[PDB]
Amino acid sequence: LCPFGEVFNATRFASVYAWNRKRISNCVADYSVLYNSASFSTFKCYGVSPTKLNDLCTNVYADSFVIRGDEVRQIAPGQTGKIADYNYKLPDDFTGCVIAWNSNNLDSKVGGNYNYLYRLFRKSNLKPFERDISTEIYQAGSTPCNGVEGFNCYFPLQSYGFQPTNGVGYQPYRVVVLSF
Amino acid sequence: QVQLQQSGAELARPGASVKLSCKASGYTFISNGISWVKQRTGQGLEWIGEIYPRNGNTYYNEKFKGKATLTADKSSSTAYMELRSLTSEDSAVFFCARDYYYGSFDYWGQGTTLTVSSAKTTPPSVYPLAPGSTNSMVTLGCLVKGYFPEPVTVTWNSGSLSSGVHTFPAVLQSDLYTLSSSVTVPSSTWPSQTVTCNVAHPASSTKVDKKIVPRD
Amino acid sequence: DIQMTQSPSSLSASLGERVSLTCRASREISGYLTWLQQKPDGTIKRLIYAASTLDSGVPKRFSGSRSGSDYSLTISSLESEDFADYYCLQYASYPWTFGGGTKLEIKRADAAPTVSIFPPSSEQLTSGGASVVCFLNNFYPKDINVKWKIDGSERQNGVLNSWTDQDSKDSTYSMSSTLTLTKDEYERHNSYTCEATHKTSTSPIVKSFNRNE
Repeated sequence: LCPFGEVFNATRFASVYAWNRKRISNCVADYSVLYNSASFSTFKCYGVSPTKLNDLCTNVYADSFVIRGDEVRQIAPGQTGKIADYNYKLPDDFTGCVIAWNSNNLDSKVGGNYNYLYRLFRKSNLKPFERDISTEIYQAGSTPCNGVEGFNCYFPLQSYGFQPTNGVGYQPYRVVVLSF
Repeated sequence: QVQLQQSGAELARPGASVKLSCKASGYTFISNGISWVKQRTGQGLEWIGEIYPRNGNTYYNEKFKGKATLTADKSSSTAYMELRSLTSEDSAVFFCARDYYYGSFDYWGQGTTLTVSSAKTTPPSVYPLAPGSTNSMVTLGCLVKGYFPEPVTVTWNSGSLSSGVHTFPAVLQSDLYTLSSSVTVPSSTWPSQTVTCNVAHPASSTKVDKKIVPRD
Repeated sequence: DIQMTQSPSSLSASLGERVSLTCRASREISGYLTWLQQKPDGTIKRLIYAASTLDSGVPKRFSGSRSGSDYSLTISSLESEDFADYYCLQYASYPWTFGGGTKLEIKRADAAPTVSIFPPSSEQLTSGGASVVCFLNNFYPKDINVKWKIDGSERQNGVLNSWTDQDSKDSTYSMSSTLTLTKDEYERHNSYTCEATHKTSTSPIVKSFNRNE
């Protein structure tokens, strides 16, 4: 029996820029129990059908992180935006499922939770399944930075602002991507 | 093609605020910083400040803190500079320019001339300047007094006289503009042949022709 | 803060002459220096960036160099289009700062002005105002002094002066000086005199008229 309970029920989720990966190998799992569960706001399967998930194969990958509700769209085969370009990219030939659920009750705090980070600046886009965790100051213009933070010399990581009374689009959503 | 298109020439009253625009097209607006530069007539260039449109971060020259406020609009790919509590000292040309990845400013807007004045549109008074009274050459003139705003165009004989003409830049006198123009021609041609200054003030739609007649 | 000290502020030169303009940075700028040219119409064009890199569409007579904290813009042989304003600009640190500029003008022989005095027109006198105009034309160099007198005594208040740019024909300067008085103030005096003092001579060029002539 697969340790999916460790992935979906972990108290702490990773920041999207430092997205967590957990490989699931010699075990059995009931993929249709998760699909019809009234716990997930999103369960989109690309390349495979969510009905025939049990009647299929290999090892599985479970990537997890937290993003804004209006960024759940970027976790798809051919998307653009700060998260899809600089944080987590799924290939066009992606075979797997993107799972998400509102975690406002868990990851928002009175006055704001700023512990969840995303990459805002980068000289280049990420390749599918690439994890970038470097912290190099970004030279936004012609003035050199010299490793010193200042105007147009920005740290690449920024904090999300998770407040409980935010609208659904600005609320935290826990994401689990299963790759096959 | 990369282009920065600034707002048209602007007139504002003292104490008032103005909002200048700098439209960027031919590249992705959030990629580069947009900076502003002030230049008073006959004076040097002054760095006002810069805005990075992607995050809205700004940096100002201490002399322009409070006076100017830079904002950006990702939706319309347009940069803005709001100038507050306007005084005659703020009358200058304002430029926007692009702070590229390397090489400092690569492209520049055309400029926006700002005039801070309480004056109303007034047509000039055109006076002839004839000698009171003889050399081989005679200097004649044209006094264009008390108009607003600038500019006026001055010609002599509909533009046919174009040698020995000096049109002076306007000076501010009693909150209105005044300038003069001189023309030097042979004495054998004046007053035998006619000499007339033609003055046009576009803003008040006035076109005046003053023939220089000798004094009595 | 980084102060860019640009010298000379003004420079007179001839065609084919070799000229160098300097910008001293008050602190280390590591070659992040731009040279700009402003033409008399106001158009700005970048000549050099990174202290020595020539921009595409800039002629080869232009070059940038650096000794220590002194950055130079050299024009190997001056052309007609080169008589313009030059500014340096540092971009090593925020706030970016400009040098004070260099006005490059055409050198020519000295010339005294042709002085002309004009009484107020009859038309102006009907309006209640009286301007007395004096032209000081085609002189070199630009430095000149004008003095007004009324019945032999200097009049320092009510005077406004205006200067032209270098003449396209002969490279001289001209200047207008205007004395504004009311029609009543004008009608109380007889002689009005404009005197010019210029390096070309120790004695002033004097022009006068008498009101009812």
